[PDB]
Amino acid sequence: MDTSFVGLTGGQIFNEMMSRQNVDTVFGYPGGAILPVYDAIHNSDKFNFVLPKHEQGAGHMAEGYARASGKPGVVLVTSGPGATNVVTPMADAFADGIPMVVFTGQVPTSAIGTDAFQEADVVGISRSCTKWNVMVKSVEELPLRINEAFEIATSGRPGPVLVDLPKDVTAAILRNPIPTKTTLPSSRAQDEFVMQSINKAADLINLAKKPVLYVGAGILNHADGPRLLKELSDRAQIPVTTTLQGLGSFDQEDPKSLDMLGMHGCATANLAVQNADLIIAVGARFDDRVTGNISKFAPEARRAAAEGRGGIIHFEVSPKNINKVVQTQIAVEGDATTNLGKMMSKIFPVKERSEWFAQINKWKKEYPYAYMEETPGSKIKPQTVIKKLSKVANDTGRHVIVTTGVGQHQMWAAQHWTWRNPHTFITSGGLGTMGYGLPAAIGAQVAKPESLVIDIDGDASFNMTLTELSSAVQAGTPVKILILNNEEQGMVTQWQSLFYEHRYSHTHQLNPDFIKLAEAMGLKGLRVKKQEELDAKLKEFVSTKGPVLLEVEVDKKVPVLPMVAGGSGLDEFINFDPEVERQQTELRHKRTGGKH
Amino acid sequence: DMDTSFVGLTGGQIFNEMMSRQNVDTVFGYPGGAILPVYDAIHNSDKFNFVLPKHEQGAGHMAEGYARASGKPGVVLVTSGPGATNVVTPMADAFADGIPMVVFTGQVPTSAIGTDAFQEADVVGISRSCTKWNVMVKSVEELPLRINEAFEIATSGRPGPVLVDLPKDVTAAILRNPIPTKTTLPQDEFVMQSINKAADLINLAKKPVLYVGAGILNHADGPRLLKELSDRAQIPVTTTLQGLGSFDQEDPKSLDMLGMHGCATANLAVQNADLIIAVGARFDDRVTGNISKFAPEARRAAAEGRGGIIHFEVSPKNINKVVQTQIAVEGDATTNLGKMMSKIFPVKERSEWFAQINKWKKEYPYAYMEETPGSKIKPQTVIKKLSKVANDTGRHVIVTTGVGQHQMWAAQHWTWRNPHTFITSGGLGTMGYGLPAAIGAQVAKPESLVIDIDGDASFNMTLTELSSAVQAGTPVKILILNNEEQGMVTQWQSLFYEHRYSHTHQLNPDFIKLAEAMGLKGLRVKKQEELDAKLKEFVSTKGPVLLEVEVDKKVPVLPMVAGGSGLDEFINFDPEVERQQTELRHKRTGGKH
Ligand SMILES: Cc1cc2nc3c(=O)[nH]c(=O)nc-3n(C[C@H](O)[C@H](O)[C@H](O)COP(=O)(O)OP(=O)(O)OC[C@H]3O[C@@H](n4cnc5c(N)ncnc54)[C@H](O)[C@@H]3O)c2cc1C
Ligand SMILES: Cc1cc2nc3c(=O)[nH]c(=O)nc-3n(C[C@H](O)[C@H](O)[C@H](O)COP(=O)(O)OP(=O)(O)OC[C@H]3O[C@@H](n4cnc5c(N)ncnc54)[C@H](O)[C@@H]3O)c2cc1C
Ligand SMILES: COC(=O)c1ccccc1S(=O)(=O)NC(=O)Nc1nc(C)cc(C)n1
Ligand SMILES: COC(=O)c1ccccc1S(=O)(=O)NC(=O)Nc1nc(C)cc(C)n1
Ligand SMILES: CCCOP(=O)(O)OP(=O)(O)O
Ligand SMILES: [K+]
Ligand SMILES: [K+]
Ligand SMILES: [Mg+2]
Ligand SMILES: [Mg+2]
Repeated sequence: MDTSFVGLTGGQIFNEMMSRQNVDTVFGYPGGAILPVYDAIHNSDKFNFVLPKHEQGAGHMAEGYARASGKPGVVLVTSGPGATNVVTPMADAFADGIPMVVFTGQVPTSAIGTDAFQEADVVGISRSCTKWNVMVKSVEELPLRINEAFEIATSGRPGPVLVDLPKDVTAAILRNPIPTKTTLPSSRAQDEFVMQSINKAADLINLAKKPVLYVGAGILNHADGPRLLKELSDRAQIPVTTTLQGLGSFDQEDPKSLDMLGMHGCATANLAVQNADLIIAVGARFDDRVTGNISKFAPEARRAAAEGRGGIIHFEVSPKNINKVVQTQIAVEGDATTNLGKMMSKIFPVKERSEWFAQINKWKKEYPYAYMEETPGSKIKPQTVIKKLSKVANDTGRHVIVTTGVGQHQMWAAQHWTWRNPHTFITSGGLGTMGYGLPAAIGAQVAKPESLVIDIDGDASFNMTLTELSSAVQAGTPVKILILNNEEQGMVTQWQSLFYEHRYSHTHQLNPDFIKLAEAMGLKGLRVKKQEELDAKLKEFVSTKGPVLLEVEVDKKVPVLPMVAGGSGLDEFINFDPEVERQQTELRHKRTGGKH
Repeated sequence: DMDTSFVGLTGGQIFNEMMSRQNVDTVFGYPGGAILPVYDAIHNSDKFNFVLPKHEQGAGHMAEGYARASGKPGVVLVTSGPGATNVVTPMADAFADGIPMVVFTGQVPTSAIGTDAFQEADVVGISRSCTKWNVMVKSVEELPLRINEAFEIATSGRPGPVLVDLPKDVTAAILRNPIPTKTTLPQDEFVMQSINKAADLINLAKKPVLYVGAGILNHADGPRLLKELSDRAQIPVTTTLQGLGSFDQEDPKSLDMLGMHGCATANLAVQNADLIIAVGARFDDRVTGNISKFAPEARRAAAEGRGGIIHFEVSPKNINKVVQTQIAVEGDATTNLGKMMSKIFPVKERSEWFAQINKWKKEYPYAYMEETPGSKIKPQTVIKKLSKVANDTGRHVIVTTGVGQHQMWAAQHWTWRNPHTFITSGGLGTMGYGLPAAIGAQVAKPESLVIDIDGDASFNMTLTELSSAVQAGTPVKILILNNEEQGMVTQWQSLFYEHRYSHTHQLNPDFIKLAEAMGLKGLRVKKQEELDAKLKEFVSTKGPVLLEVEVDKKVPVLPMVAGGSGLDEFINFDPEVERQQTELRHKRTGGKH
């Protein structure tokens, strides 16, 4: 038994457990139900507290913080609307496997189930969007629940967890000693089984003639992931493609880089995947934005599997994602990085793959990320902004972190930025939450105070959570907000152009003056609309001390390409064509009655 | 038998038709991938108007505002995933306050459900505890049916929110086969017995009190029949926060609002009443105070079989849920009041009762520290002044609010006289409700003067909707009582946590520059001398306008009943005590506050 907490309130015990869980930052917003805990963390030296203007912001900040630091993001909000306001961030963290512990205040246990003031069944509401949740029934179990929450959030596939805290529990004084284990954080047959699958994976890899590494976020859940990935890639001469969430795990400057695959992935990455005899999936879940039409996915690997000379190998940590989308030949369970390390010595060094590399190189010259570049008098092109910013940012020599909103700017940031470092791309992929950009950048900056943190946002996405601009000033986070303003919900207008004969239904919102907004919010505001001024503005943007927002007026109705949609296979993509763009433009003006 | 007027139409087009059949004139929403088939079908629709916010939460609260002001259900149309999760707060809010709302959420194709698909969420599971009912349309054939069930459920019994999940493949699907025409178109003695006994118990009451809530506002004749009964039987009327506007506060029988921050007279009358006639109210914990101390005299009158509590409630689940009642009249309150009217004996006077009540009103008025030469503007003063200035316009006035002290002061110091003119978040108490609700109300009543009395912290929650007001053409008047703090929380911290202000002070943006950046006029007032002129220019402005009034900080809302206190054990205002508290606050915060 442990009696060291006897005499303390639940709130004080909460405060105490934070330092035991190595928590240095908490994102939250005060409220009645959670007051006992706030009174306990008042002036606390155990951690920095970050206050947003809206709980959703606290949630996204916590995600960005977790994505940038590798530590779970901690949220502390009140009951009722406080808790319902964090459902989106939880669903978002759940989709992208982000470690987060959400503490929600709750009405007194005696008022639960009486439709009490600011009462919500948060445990019920968040059941499907948390790896686990619970309502603390007594102060005696507060330490146990906190410890279980942190452990569950950061293990297996990371994810969000919620802990409901009744006000009478946090205000209550602990009058009983409690088990020592509940107050302290944290099979040979199985090991042999994993080692057996590792040997099978090695044998299969040593047999491959056209292998491809399909890499995702999982490789970033271990400090040595990128390093071991590169070792394997070099040792067996295997080209590497990453998902949107795997960007930064592999140096794109390396000859063996295939760039991103998927719906809007590089044509070369998609073609390599469709023609590979062996796909080595590492920390990726084969989501529907990556596979294209599943029945058309990886035909050559499927053919090789039927002939027992290839197929798909999957390094997955969660049983839920093993053989959930496609049949795999070998599943290596557990942490990918760890398993890559164990397999390495069994992989035969390869001298070269001239044919495979030659084929891949022909595709690279044939299918670059082409787009309609600037022309005299034309508006600035969004893709051009990303390419230029990437260069300017990288040249500073500083550690760079990029967050984004959801939409075309997001895809263009993914395609045209040159990814080289682990944990430098923080974006909402699974749930695709517009508004993620700003708050995520604020959280990321708190995690890495010395990094140059850039939010490449869209105008519609930015509007969702622009109130957090004042939070950036109050928090002292010198974030660089970039708004690629096309005065439209681009992602949606693109789909409307393609599948709904150019009928833009409610996808054009009236924007506020972003520069005046920035100034009203307390930061520097910059705007650029002329090609000749882009370079200077990007320069000023990056070198400005303090938070700053830069709006770039960009061309409208520009589609993201290449694109694989509907029943198309990864190799049946739409490619950029200047002539077609011009024809589609004319067709658009007619159909919209000249409105767009 | 079978109907074919929809055959050949996509689910989206059917949705468009159903809005017309349901007499929907306004839809609030935000487009997204999964819901595109529907947005395509309503593209340039003349069946109704569309209002676009910057965030789905805005659409939700706008729809609530619309519903509260119009009496019609608020219709929401959003996409799957984040679109759906972003409307959970508004649904929980509507669920708490019984607001009719039909939320349509796009969903990924039925062939993608259960595969952790792009932007997929278990919306039906998430919103279960926040909706009276929800469902996922499995085929286009059942779309007309599900829509009709949704609107019916949302507008029946106690109004509330409902959600209809729409898979993209279902809304894109074309109706091939005809569907039942029925699915395409939109004891009794116990009640009468209760009405009779209720009438008798009332005719026997010596110190009756009408405890009125939002229920009376759910019927067009509610306020009228309430007045009739009040006059006929000469019964004093007190209303909850959600009942404000259902009774003319200019009438001598008005006891004003009761509860945690209700008028002392109202609370005293309730504690001394021998009979409490609860009409469309649910005895929430913000009204009853310490439950065991609630209505002590009514309980005694009940033990002596000469009084007690009569409850006109439409929801059986809310009867005898908080306190045991003697008589329960199930069904619509307004309807049952009309049936009981004749059985009520016309009382000519209640001298003794009204005498006691009148001396309480003279001894316990909404007192507060008024302005002094050189001091800051007082919050309560702004409300009283604006109340008159707004009234003198002669226009129909609708008031919305955020959550906190400004909300309570607005409730207390405004003179309520018209039904459906006070739109505030009470059950869930959602900060940020003010602006989007106002915008929604303005849409419901284009000719009305809509004023949002907000708090600085509350305003910050959803201020992005300012640009939405401009795009929607809603000339809302936004008033911000800026005390640069989370007033209601700092009050509790001052009272229960020895002035330890833990993270209750957020850094505010420049509200005037913000308003201008958003496309509307911005005004600011700091001096007492400019208040009157500013308030006049404020309500006189043609388009949407924002007015920030710098008010005094750390000002407590009184009277107050909290903790284990009874409605009669309230904390009354005292000028000397406020000065002593100010000195204590300074010494404890090192002069910071
Ligand atoms: C507009 C839009 C367009 C998009 N277009 C694309 C596109 O074209 N291409 C694309 O790639 N994505 C795209 N996405 C993102 C996409 O939805 C998915 O979020 C992303 O592809 C998922 O990548 P992931 O599988 O690598 O990561 P996750 O979804 O996080 O999945 C990681 C997988 O790794 C496993 N794993 C986790 N940790 C470990 C560990 N330690 N050891 C071993 N295994 C582990 C997990 O449990 C899981 O199965 C788009 C999103 C949006 C919003
Ligand atoms: C900061 C803050 C402070 C607050 N302070 C106070 C305070 O001091 N005093 C106070 O009064 N409130 C206060 N509240 C509001 C409070 O939480 C409750 O929302 C409000 O008191 C509920 O009033 P109501 O019962 O009238 O309406 P509802 O909560 O909507 O309940 C209505 C009841 O009427 C029934 N009914 C509905 N329609 C009909 C019909 N057609 N026929 C018959 N019955 C029907 C319902 O089903 C239900 O039981 C506060 C809220 C906040 C945010
Ligand atoms: C949050 O409500 C409950 O938890 C809650 C719910 C039902 C009963 C009792 C409580 S309570 O008595 O434990 N706490 C409060 O009532 N708190 C509170 N109330 C107001 C009006 C403003 C602020 C800041 N805090
Ligand atoms: C919303 O997703 C699904 O419903 C969804 C989910 C899984 C599979 C298929 C779909 S889909 O093929 O029926 N629709 C889309 O994929 N839509 C879409 N995708 C993007 C990237 C941007 C926009 C605007 N719409
Ligand atoms: C519970 C919220 C408080 O903050 P806000 O600034 O909105 O209002 P007030 O300060 O009037 O209580
Ligand atoms: K790239
Ligand atoms: K009043
Ligand atoms: Mg845009
Ligand atoms: Mg305030």
